[PDB]
Amino acid sequence: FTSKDTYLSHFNPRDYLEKYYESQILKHLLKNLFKIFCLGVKGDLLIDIGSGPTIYQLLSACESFKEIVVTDYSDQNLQELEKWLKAAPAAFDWSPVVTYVCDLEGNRVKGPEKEEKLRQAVKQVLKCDVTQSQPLGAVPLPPADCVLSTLCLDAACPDLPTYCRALRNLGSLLKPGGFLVIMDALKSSYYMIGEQKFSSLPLGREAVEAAVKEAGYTIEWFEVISQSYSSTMANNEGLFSLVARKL
Ligand SMILES: Nc1ncnc2c1ncn2[C@@H]1O[C@H](CSCC[C@H](N)C(=O)O)[C@@H](O)[C@H]1O
Ligand SMILES: CNc1cc(C)c(C(N)=O)c[n+]1C
Repeated sequence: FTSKDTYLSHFNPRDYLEKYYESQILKHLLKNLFKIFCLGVKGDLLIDIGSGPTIYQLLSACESFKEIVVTDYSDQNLQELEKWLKAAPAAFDWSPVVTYVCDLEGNRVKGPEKEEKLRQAVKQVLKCDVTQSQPLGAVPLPPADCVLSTLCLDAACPDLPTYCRALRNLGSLLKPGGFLVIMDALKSSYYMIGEQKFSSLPLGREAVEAAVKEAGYTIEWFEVISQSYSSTMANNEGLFSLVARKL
Protein backbone atom coordinates (compact mmCIF):
# COMPACT_ATOMS: atom_id res chain seq x y z
CA PHE A 1 0.00 0.00 0.00
CA THR A 2 1.19 3.59 -0.89
CA SER A 3 3.29 4.95 2.03
CA LYS A 4 2.09 8.37 3.36
CA ASP A 5 5.47 10.01 2.52
CA THR A 6 4.56 9.31 -1.21
CA TYR A 7 1.78 11.98 -0.83
CA LEU A 8 4.39 14.56 0.20
CA SER A 9 6.59 14.08 -2.91
CA HIS A 10 4.67 12.24 -5.72
CA PHE A 11 1.12 13.66 -5.54
CA ASN A 12 1.17 16.49 -8.12
CA PRO A 13 -1.71 18.90 -7.09
CA ARG A 14 -1.87 20.74 -10.48
CA ASP A 15 -1.97 17.41 -12.40
CA TYR A 16 -4.65 16.06 -9.99
CA LEU A 17 -6.87 19.17 -10.62
CA GLU A 18 -6.31 18.91 -14.42
CA LYS A 19 -7.22 15.18 -14.49
CA TYR A 20 -10.31 15.22 -12.25
CA TYR A 21 -11.63 18.79 -11.76
CA GLU A 22 -15.14 12.64 -13.95
CA SER A 23 -17.59 15.57 -14.55
CA GLN A 24 -20.70 13.39 -13.88
CA ILE A 25 -19.18 12.43 -10.48
CA LEU A 26 -18.27 16.06 -9.63
CA LYS A 27 -21.88 17.17 -10.44
CA HIS A 28 -23.27 14.45 -8.14
CA LEU A 29 -20.86 15.37 -5.28
CA LEU A 30 -21.92 19.06 -5.61
CA LYS A 31 -25.69 18.19 -5.51
CA ASN A 32 -25.15 16.04 -2.36
CA LEU A 33 -23.07 18.72 -0.59
CA PHE A 34 -25.75 21.36 -1.47
CA LYS A 35 -28.47 19.02 -0.05
CA ILE A 36 -26.47 18.39 3.21
CA PHE A 37 -25.41 21.99 4.01
CA CYS A 38 -28.06 24.24 2.42
CA LEU A 39 -31.25 22.08 2.57
CA GLY A 40 -29.51 21.41 7.30
CA VAL A 41 -25.95 20.83 8.61
CA LYS A 42 -24.54 24.06 10.12
CA GLY A 43 -22.43 25.53 12.88
CA ASP A 44 -19.57 27.78 13.85
CA LEU A 45 -16.84 25.35 12.71
CA LEU A 46 -16.37 22.78 9.91
CA ILE A 47 -13.09 20.85 9.55
CA ASP A 48 -12.42 19.51 6.00
CA ILE A 49 -10.15 16.41 6.30
CA GLY A 50 -7.82 15.48 3.38
CA SER A 51 -8.82 18.58 1.38
CA GLY A 52 -5.96 17.99 -1.08
CA PRO A 53 -5.77 20.95 -3.52
CA THR A 54 -9.59 21.17 -3.98
CA ILE A 55 -12.24 23.75 -2.90
CA TYR A 56 -15.38 22.26 -4.60
CA GLN A 57 -16.38 20.39 -1.37
CA LEU A 58 -16.55 23.75 0.53
CA LEU A 59 -18.69 25.87 -1.87
CA SER A 60 -22.07 25.03 -0.22
CA ALA A 61 -20.50 24.61 3.30
CA CYS A 62 -19.38 28.31 3.42
CA GLU A 63 -23.11 29.28 3.41
CA SER A 64 -23.67 27.28 6.67
CA PHE A 65 -20.39 27.59 8.62
CA LYS A 66 -18.88 30.81 10.04
CA GLU A 67 -15.38 29.23 10.00
CA ILE A 68 -13.91 26.47 7.81
CA VAL A 69 -10.55 24.81 8.57
CA VAL A 70 -8.89 23.02 5.56
CA THR A 71 -6.45 20.15 6.26
CA ASP A 72 -4.20 17.68 4.40
CA TYR A 73 -1.15 15.46 4.83
CA SER A 74 0.66 17.08 1.85
CA ASP A 75 2.33 20.54 2.15
CA GLN A 76 2.33 20.83 -1.72
CA ASN A 77 -1.50 20.33 -1.67
CA LEU A 78 -2.00 23.06 0.98
CA GLN A 79 0.23 25.43 -1.08
CA GLU A 80 -2.05 24.89 -4.16
CA LEU A 81 -5.16 25.54 -1.92
CA GLU A 82 -3.58 28.77 -0.55
CA LYS A 83 -2.81 30.00 -4.13
CA TRP A 84 -6.61 29.94 -4.77
CA LEU A 85 -7.45 31.34 -1.26
CA LYS A 86 -5.05 34.33 -1.82
CA ALA A 87 -6.30 34.73 -5.48
CA ALA A 88 -2.82 34.09 -6.94
CA PRO A 89 -2.25 34.16 -10.78
CA ALA A 90 -1.16 30.46 -11.07
CA ALA A 91 -4.24 29.41 -8.96
CA PHE A 92 -6.62 26.83 -10.48
CA ASP A 93 -9.69 28.01 -12.43
CA TRP A 94 -12.73 26.86 -10.36
CA SER A 95 -15.13 29.32 -12.18
CA PRO A 96 -17.20 26.54 -14.06
CA VAL A 97 -17.63 24.62 -10.73
CA VAL A 98 -18.45 27.92 -8.86
CA THR A 99 -21.09 28.79 -11.57
CA TYR A 100 -22.61 25.28 -11.22
CA VAL A 101 -23.02 25.71 -7.39
CA CYS A 102 -24.56 29.23 -7.85
CA ASP A 103 -27.18 27.62 -10.22
CA LEU A 104 -28.03 24.80 -7.68
CA GLU A 105 -28.47 27.39 -4.83
CA GLY A 106 -31.26 29.25 -6.73
CA ASN A 107 -29.00 31.85 -8.50
CA ARG A 108 -29.14 34.08 -5.34
CA VAL A 109 -25.49 35.20 -5.90
CA LYS A 110 -22.97 35.36 -8.82
CA GLY A 111 -19.48 33.74 -9.12
CA PRO A 112 -17.23 36.48 -7.54
CA GLU A 113 -19.62 36.84 -4.51
CA LYS A 114 -19.61 33.02 -3.94
CA GLU A 115 -15.75 32.91 -4.11
CA GLU A 116 -15.40 35.86 -1.68
CA LYS A 117 -17.71 34.12 0.86
CA LEU A 118 -15.50 30.95 0.69
CA ARG A 119 -12.21 32.94 0.99
CA GLN A 120 -13.63 34.77 4.06
CA ALA A 121 -14.79 31.47 5.70
CA VAL A 122 -11.39 29.68 5.40
CA LYS A 123 -9.45 30.80 8.50
CA GLN A 124 -6.77 28.09 8.87
CA VAL A 125 -4.83 25.75 6.51
CA LEU A 126 -3.40 22.85 8.55
CA LYS A 127 -1.33 19.67 8.33
CA CYS A 128 -3.27 16.50 9.28
CA ASP A 129 -2.76 12.73 9.55
CA VAL A 130 -6.01 10.72 9.95
CA THR A 131 -4.01 7.66 11.17
CA GLN A 132 -2.92 9.60 14.32
CA SER A 133 -4.92 9.76 17.63
CA GLN A 134 -4.52 13.59 17.31
CA PRO A 135 -4.97 14.12 13.51
CA LEU A 136 -3.97 17.81 13.86
CA GLY A 137 -0.83 16.99 15.93
CA ALA A 138 -0.08 19.69 18.53
CA VAL A 139 -2.43 22.30 16.90
CA PRO A 140 -5.36 23.06 19.26
CA LEU A 141 -8.86 23.66 17.82
CA PRO A 142 -12.35 24.03 19.39
CA PRO A 143 -14.51 20.83 18.93
CA ALA A 144 -16.07 21.12 15.44
CA ASP A 145 -19.80 21.14 14.59
CA CYS A 146 -19.00 19.09 11.43
CA VAL A 147 -16.11 17.00 10.04
CA LEU A 148 -16.16 16.61 6.22
CA SER A 149 -13.97 14.21 4.20
CA THR A 150 -14.22 13.67 0.43
CA LEU A 151 -12.22 10.94 -1.44
CA CYS A 152 -9.56 10.75 1.36
CA LEU A 153 -10.08 7.87 3.81
CA ASP A 154 -9.95 5.05 1.15
CA ALA A 155 -6.55 6.45 0.00
CA ALA A 156 -5.21 7.12 3.55
CA CYS A 157 -6.06 3.76 5.21
CA PRO A 158 -4.11 0.56 4.29
CA ASP A 159 -6.62 -1.84 5.94
CA LEU A 160 -10.12 -2.08 7.52
CA PRO A 161 -8.84 -1.75 11.21
CA THR A 162 -6.90 1.49 10.30
CA TYR A 163 -10.06 2.79 8.49
CA CYS A 164 -12.18 2.24 11.64
CA ARG A 165 -9.40 3.82 13.80
CA ALA A 166 -9.24 6.83 11.37
CA LEU A 167 -13.03 7.37 11.86
CA ARG A 168 -12.46 7.32 15.68
CA ASN A 169 -9.49 9.75 15.25
CA LEU A 170 -11.77 12.12 13.24
CA GLY A 171 -14.38 11.80 16.03
CA SER A 172 -11.89 13.29 18.55
CA LEU A 173 -12.18 16.61 16.53
CA LEU A 174 -15.99 16.58 16.77
CA LYS A 175 -18.29 17.85 19.51
CA PRO A 176 -20.82 15.26 20.96
CA GLY A 177 -23.74 15.05 18.49
CA GLY A 178 -21.49 16.66 15.84
CA PHE A 179 -21.92 15.62 12.18
CA LEU A 180 -19.54 13.43 10.13
CA VAL A 181 -19.91 13.79 6.31
CA ILE A 182 -18.01 11.27 4.14
CA MET A 183 -18.06 10.78 0.33
CA ASP A 184 -15.66 8.23 -1.19
CA ALA A 185 -15.14 5.49 -3.79
CA LEU A 186 -16.61 2.00 -3.40
CA LYS A 187 -14.48 -1.15 -4.08
CA SER A 188 -11.51 0.83 -5.51
CA SER A 189 -7.99 -0.67 -5.07
CA TYR A 190 -6.16 2.17 -6.93
CA TYR A 191 -6.43 5.59 -8.61
CA MET A 192 -4.15 7.31 -11.13
CA ILE A 193 -2.73 10.82 -11.61
CA GLY A 194 -1.31 10.46 -15.13
CA GLU A 195 1.27 7.63 -14.96
CA GLN A 196 1.43 7.82 -11.12
CA LYS A 197 -0.47 5.05 -9.30
CA PHE A 198 -1.88 5.45 -5.75
CA SER A 199 -3.29 2.65 -3.58
CA SER A 200 -6.90 2.65 -2.32
CA LEU A 201 -8.64 0.42 0.26
CA PRO A 202 -11.37 -1.49 -1.66
CA LEU A 203 -14.41 -1.24 0.66
CA GLY A 204 -18.02 -2.17 0.00
CA ARG A 205 -21.04 -0.32 1.44
CA GLU A 206 -21.49 -2.94 4.25
CA ALA A 207 -17.85 -2.51 5.50
CA VAL A 208 -18.19 1.33 5.40
CA GLU A 209 -21.47 1.21 7.43
CA ALA A 210 -20.01 -1.31 9.96
CA ALA A 211 -16.79 0.79 10.46
CA VAL A 212 -18.83 4.02 11.06
CA LYS A 213 -21.04 2.23 13.70
CA GLU A 214 -17.95 0.56 15.30
CA ALA A 215 -16.25 4.03 15.46
CA GLY A 216 -19.12 5.41 17.66
CA TYR A 217 -21.48 7.16 15.16
CA THR A 218 -25.16 6.77 14.14
CA ILE A 219 -25.90 6.93 10.39
CA GLU A 220 -28.59 9.48 9.32
CA TRP A 221 -28.51 8.51 5.59
CA PHE A 222 -26.39 6.47 3.16
CA GLU A 223 -26.42 6.83 -0.67
CA VAL A 224 -24.68 4.71 -3.30
CA ILE A 225 -24.28 5.86 -6.94
CA SER A 226 -23.36 3.34 -9.66
CA GLN A 227 -21.27 5.89 -11.68
CA SER A 228 -17.55 4.91 -11.77
CA TYR A 229 -14.47 6.99 -12.82
CA SER A 230 -13.05 6.55 -16.39
CA SER A 231 -11.21 3.21 -17.00
CA THR A 232 -7.89 5.14 -17.31
CA MET A 233 -8.23 6.61 -13.74
CA ALA A 234 -9.47 3.88 -11.33
CA ASN A 235 -11.25 0.50 -10.85
CA ASN A 236 -14.06 1.70 -8.50
CA GLU A 237 -17.61 0.32 -8.43
CA GLY A 238 -19.43 3.60 -7.76
CA LEU A 239 -19.25 5.99 -4.81
CA PHE A 240 -21.05 6.47 -1.49
CA SER A 241 -22.12 9.50 0.48
CA LEU A 242 -23.12 9.38 4.17
CA VAL A 243 -24.13 11.74 7.00
CA ALA A 244 -23.62 10.42 10.54
CA ARG A 245 -23.66 11.90 14.09
CA LYS A 246 -21.08 11.25 16.83
CA LEU A 247 -22.49 9.38 19.90
N1 LIG B 1 -2.86 9.94 6.43
C1 LIG B 1 -3.41 10.97 5.77
N2 LIG B 1 -3.99 11.96 6.48
C2 LIG B 1 -4.55 12.98 5.83
N3 LIG B 1 -4.65 13.19 4.51
C3 LIG B 1 -4.07 12.18 3.83
C4 LIG B 1 -3.45 11.07 4.36
N4 LIG B 1 -2.97 10.24 3.35
C5 LIG B 1 -3.31 10.87 2.25
N5 LIG B 1 -3.98 12.05 2.46
C6 LIG B 1 -4.51 12.97 1.46
O1 LIG B 1 -5.65 12.39 0.86
C7 LIG B 1 -5.91 13.13 -0.35
C8 LIG B 1 -6.54 12.25 -1.41
S1 LIG B 1 -7.12 13.27 -2.80
C9 LIG B 1 -8.72 13.91 -2.19
C10 LIG B 1 -8.64 15.41 -2.40
C11 LIG B 1 -10.00 16.12 -2.18
N6 LIG B 1 -10.57 16.01 -0.83
C12 LIG B 1 -11.10 15.66 -3.21
O2 LIG B 1 -12.25 15.40 -2.88
O3 LIG B 1 -10.66 15.61 -4.47
C13 LIG B 1 -4.58 13.79 -0.75
O4 LIG B 1 -4.64 15.21 -0.64
C14 LIG B 1 -3.58 13.25 0.28
O5 LIG B 1 -2.56 14.20 0.60
C1 LIG C 1 -10.72 11.78 -7.72
N1 LIG C 1 -9.93 11.42 -6.56
C2 LIG C 1 -9.94 10.05 -6.20
C3 LIG C 1 -10.63 9.06 -6.93
C4 LIG C 1 -10.60 7.72 -6.52
C5 LIG C 1 -11.36 6.76 -7.36
C6 LIG C 1 -9.90 7.38 -5.35
C7 LIG C 1 -9.83 5.99 -4.82
N2 LIG C 1 -10.03 5.88 -3.46
O1 LIG C 1 -9.56 5.06 -5.55
C8 LIG C 1 -9.22 8.39 -4.65
N3 LIG C 1 -9.25 9.67 -5.10
C9 LIG C 1 -8.54 10.68 -4.35
